[PDB]
Amino acid sequence: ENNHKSLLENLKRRGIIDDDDVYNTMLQVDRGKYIKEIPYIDTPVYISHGVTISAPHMHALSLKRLINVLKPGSRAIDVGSGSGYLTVCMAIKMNVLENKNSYVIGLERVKDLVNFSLENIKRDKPELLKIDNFKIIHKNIYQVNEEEKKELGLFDAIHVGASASELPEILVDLLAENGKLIIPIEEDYTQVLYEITKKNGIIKDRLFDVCFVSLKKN
Ligand SMILES: Nc1ncnc2c1ncn2[C@@H]1O[C@H](CSCC[C@H](N)C(=O)O)[C@@H](O)[C@H]1O
Repeated sequence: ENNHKSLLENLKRRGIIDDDDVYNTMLQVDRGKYIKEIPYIDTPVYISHGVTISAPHMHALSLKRLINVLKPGSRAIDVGSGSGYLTVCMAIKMNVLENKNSYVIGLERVKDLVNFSLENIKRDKPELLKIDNFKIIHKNIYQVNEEEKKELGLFDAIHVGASASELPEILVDLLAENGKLIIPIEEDYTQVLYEITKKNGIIKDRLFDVCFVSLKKN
């Protein structure tokens, strides 16, 4: 009897979702269109290539932290887009379909996962792969040179869905004034979810311990 909406209601009861905009966004994006196996259980679910689609509570929590910077008219990047679940959540919240100034990009290092996410989006919201301001790119974030770096511009919201040995400086440079970056960083014996903000040129905010797949440098 498991369904997407009842999943979201379970997260609310558990206080994982405490925001109407987090709820309404996720409600618009059915998890079962993004993973086939046990799509509504609150746990990560294996895809391929050593990677999982994150637990719904991890999507919910990250989306919560970014909720106010995911604004129509703004620019967001999902680093490690994976299943594309969270990337579509960003497209929805920012209304890339109606708002031409909204921009959402997913970067994914693994090509099979690029193709996996693009297939998910075709079946869910095929309108997203007809537009100029939504894309899923096959790319490692650590292989972004000066040229593409300049070309990407600045982002009001940066989500990184994989844990980094340390805070990659590119992500700091990709960040717009007042933008938020959500990222797990290995800090001694844990992965620590950080919220990083820019208020002239960075305030680091240690959130709590998390478990993410690794942000691979090659
Ligand atoms: N250096 C890197 N650059 C871009 N993507 C990376 C990366 N290192 C790991 N990844 C990707 O990061 C993803 C993290 S797991 C997937 C998380 C995703 N938001 C989801 O819920 O589906 C994996 O798909 C992995 O392939």
